[PDB]
Amino acid sequence: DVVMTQTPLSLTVSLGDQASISCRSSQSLVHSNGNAYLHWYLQKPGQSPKVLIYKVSNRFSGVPDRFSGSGSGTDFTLKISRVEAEDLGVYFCSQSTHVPYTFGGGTKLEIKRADAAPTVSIFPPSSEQLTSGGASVVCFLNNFYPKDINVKWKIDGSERQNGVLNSWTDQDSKDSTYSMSSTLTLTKDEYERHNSYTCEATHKTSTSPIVKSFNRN
Amino acid sequence: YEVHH
Amino acid sequence: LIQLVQSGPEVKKPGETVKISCTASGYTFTNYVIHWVKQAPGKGLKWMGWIYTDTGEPTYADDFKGRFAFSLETSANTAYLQINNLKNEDMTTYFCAREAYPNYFDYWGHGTTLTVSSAKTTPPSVYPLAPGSAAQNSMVTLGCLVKGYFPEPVTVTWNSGSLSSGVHTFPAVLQSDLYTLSSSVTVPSSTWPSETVTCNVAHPASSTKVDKKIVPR
Repeated sequence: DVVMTQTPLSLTVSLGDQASISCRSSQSLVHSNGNAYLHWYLQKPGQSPKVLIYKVSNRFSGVPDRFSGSGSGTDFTLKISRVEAEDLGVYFCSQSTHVPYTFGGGTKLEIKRADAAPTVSIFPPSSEQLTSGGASVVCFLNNFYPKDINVKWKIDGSERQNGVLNSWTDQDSKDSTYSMSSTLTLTKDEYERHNSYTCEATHKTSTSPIVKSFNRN
Repeated sequence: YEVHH
Repeated sequence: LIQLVQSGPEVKKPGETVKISCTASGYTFTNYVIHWVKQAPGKGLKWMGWIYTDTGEPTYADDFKGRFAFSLETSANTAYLQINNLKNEDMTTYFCAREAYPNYFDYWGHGTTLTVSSAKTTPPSVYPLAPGSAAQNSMVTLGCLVKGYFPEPVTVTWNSGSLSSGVHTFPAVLQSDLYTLSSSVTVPSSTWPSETVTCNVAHPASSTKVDKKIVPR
């Protein structure tokens, strides 16, 4: 198969700035008819991919002029001038010169926004869950930027690792932030062994952990 | 179709 | 307006057969080639093959020759993908795509998600997430814990759809063959608990709908 290698895997661009994505093919994409059937698609979170550029440099109908493709042979570039928030998601290069048709691995475009500290909320288990013999302690780390964050659970001062499940949102189309949930699931008996439950966030926006805690008692 | 088809 | 529409989410046991549909509207169906594209792991794309809508002749990528079959109902403007003897690795999203005459994909289906699992349909347990009673702030964050369901999806709304600002719902995490997610809503603290906040959870597969008021502890 013709292997399509994209670089970088991710890039962070400020609004109004220019993004540049590289695609290298394992064989020339120059068809016997002299054209290169190298295309660019954008896939937004939860959506199907949509074509931006076909045959190296042709803009699909309704694609803004700030998207431009160039290159020849094995080396191609997509340039996105004047980046806008709704540009975020995963860009794919694809070739159809050769069968099978192939895709690059994707490049994630992240919008740079101002640093935003996570809003941390901790929730004790509900009375309804506890009757079931289960105890889920839920921590939201909401609307933060940049993306990198670390969550730590502490129970009466001791770090807890087992029974923690994390879930991350994609970058938000409206405010360019990320959100994360962290859920510690114990038995009701395990939960009632301890008093003080702490969700600690480590983020660029603070030299100290950003903490929310509660006492069972 | 330009190619294949 | 040209559209490709696909059949709804599928949930199968290993070794079973599934047949997904792709219905085209707004153009002469038999004048364009239909392709099938799999969402590869790490949210890559993988070309499966094409089918000529005028002759019904399919062309498969090597990895899809064994268990995969493309078919047409041209009088219904419909292309089918049949997968036999389902495997765990078949569990992903499948897109159909129309091929433009310059040999790029111009219109895509929204995708069909295929779950491959031995699990039984299980309605979620829906738990309110209210802050620890002891704490007091300008905004308050509330939540809805949607625990132990199968299969995907659930639909989570707040106040029957009337609360949409300041909501996000985390992707489900799969533990012991069951899904769990939480949904976060943020409202002015002056409005809670005076203005009731209700999470609305629908699980189509188990025909369940639950309203859970978030009552202060």
